Amino acid sequence: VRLKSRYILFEIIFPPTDTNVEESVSKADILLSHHRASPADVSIKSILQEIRRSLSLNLGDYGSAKCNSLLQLKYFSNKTSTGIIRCHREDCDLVIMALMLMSKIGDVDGLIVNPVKVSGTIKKIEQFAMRRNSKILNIIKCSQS
Amino acid sequence: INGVYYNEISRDLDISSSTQCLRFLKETVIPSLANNGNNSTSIQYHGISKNDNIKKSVNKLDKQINMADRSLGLQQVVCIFSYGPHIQKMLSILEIFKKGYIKNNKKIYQWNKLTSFDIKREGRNELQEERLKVPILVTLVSDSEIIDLNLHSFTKQ
Amino acid sequence: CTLLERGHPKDNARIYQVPEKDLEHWLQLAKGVYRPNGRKDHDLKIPLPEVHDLIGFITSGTYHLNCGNGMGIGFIDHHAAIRQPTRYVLIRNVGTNTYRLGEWSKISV
Amino acid sequence: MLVDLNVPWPQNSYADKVTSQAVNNLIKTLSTLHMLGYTHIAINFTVNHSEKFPNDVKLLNPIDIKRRFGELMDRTGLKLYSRITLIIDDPSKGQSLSKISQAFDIVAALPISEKGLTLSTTNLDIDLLTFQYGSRLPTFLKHKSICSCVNRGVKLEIVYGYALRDVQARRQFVSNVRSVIRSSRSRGIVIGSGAMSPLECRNILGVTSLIKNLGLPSDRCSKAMGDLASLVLLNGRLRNKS
Amino acid sequence: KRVTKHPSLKTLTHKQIHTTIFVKSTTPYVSALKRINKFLDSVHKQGSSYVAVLGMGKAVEKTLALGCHFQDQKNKKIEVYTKTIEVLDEVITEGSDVEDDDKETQLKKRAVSGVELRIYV
RNA sequence: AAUCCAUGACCAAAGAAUCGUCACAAAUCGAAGCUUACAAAAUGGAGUAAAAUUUUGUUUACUCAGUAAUAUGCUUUGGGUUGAAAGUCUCCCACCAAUUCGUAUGCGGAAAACGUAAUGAGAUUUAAAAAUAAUUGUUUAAAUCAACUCAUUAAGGAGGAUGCCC
RNA sequence: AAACCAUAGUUAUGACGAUUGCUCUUUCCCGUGCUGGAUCGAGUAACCCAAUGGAGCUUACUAUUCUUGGUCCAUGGAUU
Ligand SMILES: [Mg+2]
Repeated sequence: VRLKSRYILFEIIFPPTDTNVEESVSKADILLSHHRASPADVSIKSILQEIRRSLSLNLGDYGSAKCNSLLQLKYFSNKTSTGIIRCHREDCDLVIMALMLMSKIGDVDGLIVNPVKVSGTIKKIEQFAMRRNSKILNIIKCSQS
Repeated sequence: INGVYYNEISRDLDISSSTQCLRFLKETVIPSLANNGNNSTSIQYHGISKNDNIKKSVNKLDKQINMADRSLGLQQVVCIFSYGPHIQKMLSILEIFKKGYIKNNKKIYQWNKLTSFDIKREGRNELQEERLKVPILVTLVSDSEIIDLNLHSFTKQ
Repeated sequence: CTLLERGHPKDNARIYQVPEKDLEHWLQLAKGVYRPNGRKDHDLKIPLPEVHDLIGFITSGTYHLNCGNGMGIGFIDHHAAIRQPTRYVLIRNVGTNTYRLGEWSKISV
Repeated sequence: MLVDLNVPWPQNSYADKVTSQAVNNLIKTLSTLHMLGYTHIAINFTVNHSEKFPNDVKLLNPIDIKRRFGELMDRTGLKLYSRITLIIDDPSKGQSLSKISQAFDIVAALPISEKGLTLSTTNLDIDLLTFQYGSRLPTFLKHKSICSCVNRGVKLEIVYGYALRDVQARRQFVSNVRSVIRSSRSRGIVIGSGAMSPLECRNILGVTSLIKNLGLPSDRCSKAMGDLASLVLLNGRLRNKS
Repeated sequence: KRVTKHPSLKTLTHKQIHTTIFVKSTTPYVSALKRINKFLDSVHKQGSSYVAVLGMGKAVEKTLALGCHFQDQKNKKIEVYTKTIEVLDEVITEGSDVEDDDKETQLKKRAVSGVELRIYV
């Protein structure tokens, strides 16, 4: 009767996996060392192919066929590592579990995929992204002192 | 009543006792915001509590404005300070003194500053803590317009 | 009667009086009972009162938008008002079987 | 608020001395947990039931959170708690709980045999029951024992970290967690992350979706995880104090 | 002696009322934070510069608390001003079982200290 | 012909309610609200305790508003909402002692290509529906009933006649 | 350059758990019967969804794919 869509916001976080280098313990230092940057070999068709492979490997044949009907990456840029994937409201939990089960990129290792906000509209997703970006600047300004 | 923090540094203070906090404010927070060494100012400090008499405080204040020498070329500044619920009585005493002094066709020049103490208390659950903030108002009143004190962080009134 | 906790009133509501044996439970609920998580706790068993506790009826019950709670306009008996040593009072709907707690204030009209 | 109760300590025995690299990796993974968003952290330390317990009270816990993590505690703003699991196989080399219950805060068990489950359900002052999710379960999870140990207050702990280690043990972990969900009837289910590397920790949404697709309803996951973790922390702190 | 207190004269033109929060003695802290954030966002589309925060009497303490919160939390310039507020009080003068509400009235002025707190963007 | 039982056809009404739960000094699939600033402690508040001071006055240490507020919490509700949100249907959402439908016209109604009441008639041979403005899969009737269309009946008071309880 | 305004408001109204009530069928009981009580079960539908507000009309709905009231010079059986 009405096509119900639901977008998922996900972020790529790189943990400082280095035991030979000691790290500073605070809020903004770990926020900066976790939000450093995404590598150059990052694209939309390269992340969609990887998540499709992971979904087909973890769920199966029908589990990937039911979710791959409306599985698209609407907006994503490698500068901040925030992407918005479109999916249905029935298979949203399956897409979240697939994002959780994302092991690694074909060339880049040691990364975590974190789903932050999920909703059925893009306007509220953009509003929450702007709110999160504004909140990020506060700890930065406070720690620069 | 777990701890007192100022300038992200833990201090040994008590909110219920006024003497210790007033002496701490007189000795630490004021010299770090105003320097009386490289200027020509004569600063008279005064802390206001809620148990002090308003008329007696005004009788202290109208005298503290004409105690220093006039031959030395001194700008005489009075630093009134308080914290917590005593700020209401502090403001009342300041406004009554202003009303009593401006009547003689004079002007009172004032600079205000607002900072905060950070205290911690036990929250609703045993695994949660609450962070309370206690305001601190510092006013500098003087009869002269120009003061060589570093008062850029204040507000002109 | 103003609702001091979770609940929504309606017109033609019943006004019951708090009993004497279950007097500390409502006082603790009005003071506060939280979960180990931190949020409030309303998921408990309700001490259903007796029947002979009707003291009033709410005529104009609508969610008060000026304070953020449920305002109840009722009319209680003076004898039962002097009977209780507290200002706590229970509100119930006509179809709902739940009892909300609140406090009433006298209006000089 | 979220609670993690299964952070493992890189040390198995008592003769095993800690390494600075292990402490650095633990600091890294705790920082990553706090980065993904958490409030309560309870590091776990594993020990064998066959090993000799020390004749000490001032040395039962080779952690000492106050001297090691006490700076991180007031800097980043989280808390740490003591938890110890018991790898129990057979009724031998034991009969001591009153001295291990006062030092640590949470006491868990790891039964791997037939009599281990019976002795865990009989007279063990434990809070959580943990199974080897990586390898096969001992015999079969039945209702006769699980119902009886849940009705008293002991919950079942599920490790979603063991799945992210390799590819082959994923099948065994799934076949074991679904058996535990079918036997426990979805009442006393607490979850923890048994990861030692900062690359195997996830957020609340992914874990919730995983446990929902694995057989647990969305109400059970949230309510159980949150309130039961808070309640086990509370009763542990209470039995530690008094 | 019976005496009632009416509010103080408020003369707001069209927009001084909009970008101004009057903190009551029963006003919660978080609701004040929320309304202050809404005012701060809506000011530059209302066409003002600052957000006025006015409180007198018992609410002065938590008004200063709200001020010092946004002072360092969001790093926004704050300005505190000490003002006087005149309030009219209606009292009964002495000069039949009659209700005390319906009696002779006399107006009296009372001055109170108050704090105005402006917050920049 | 009366009553009862079962089926079928047609007309009319309505669209069960209540409770609890979902991380981030902010969040949620969302939304609103907790702002006519005061505890008559500002007619330069009310008192207690110590020193000194020939009392005033002054310097320290405290009490009183207690039904007290309790820090991103807290309360509410969210697809037929006036039973159809659906539909290329109609109309109101500025006035006009009047080139402005100055329309006392069956009743109600601001209007309505709007509801209903009494009587008579009608069927491409008809005022008009079919086999040379909107809507509907069937799309009024054509033994009797039921349904559609059109043609008449201006409001109030008084007198006489008839029918019913009386 | 705004007039920004909904006891839903811009196509959002999500995830399950528990309780009461209704239809028929399965059985028991007091006193034939009772808006009777208690289990053993199923069902709680279909038409369809707002985008500024209100009224009128028409058109879709309710077959083990929830219900209710009445009527019938409709037929079927029985008594007078
Ligand atoms: Mg529409």
